[PDB]
Amino acid sequence: QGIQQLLQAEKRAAEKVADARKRKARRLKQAKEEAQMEVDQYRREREQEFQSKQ
Amino acid sequence: SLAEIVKKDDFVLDSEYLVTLLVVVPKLNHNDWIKQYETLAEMVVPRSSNVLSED
Amino acid sequence: ADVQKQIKHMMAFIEQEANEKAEEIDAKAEEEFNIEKGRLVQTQRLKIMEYY
Repeated sequence: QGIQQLLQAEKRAAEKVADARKRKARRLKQAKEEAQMEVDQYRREREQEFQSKQ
Repeated sequence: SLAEIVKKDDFVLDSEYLVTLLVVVPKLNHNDWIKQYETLAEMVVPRSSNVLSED
Repeated sequence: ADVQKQIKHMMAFIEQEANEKAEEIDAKAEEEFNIEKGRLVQTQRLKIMEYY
């Protein structure tokens, strides 16, 4: 009726809150692994500093 | 007190976006309230008017 | 027709809250996700400069 359908229409927004946690759980980690793979520029800096040391 | 008129189907659970209020209307203004229960304020449920117990 | 008119506006108010309750947490945290990552690049930069 109306009372049972309004709890399923609130359940559509209940998955809008779980998608709001899904957008902050991966983006905190997919960018942090990009902040840990940035050491390849630092390994390039140690390799470039081994050229001027040579 | 409402210790004997309680019913689990008379209120809306998961009250994050809804609320069930026990309203009392007189017998002479029952028809005047039935045409005004949905127009008392904005975002009012216009079909949830259900007389549980009467005096 | 006034019964289904107010019942159709209730779904509009559910989506109007979805414009704020599904976008503000994805904008404030994601701008803080860059502010936490931009300071994270400066964390290992002084660590890679101190070895250099």
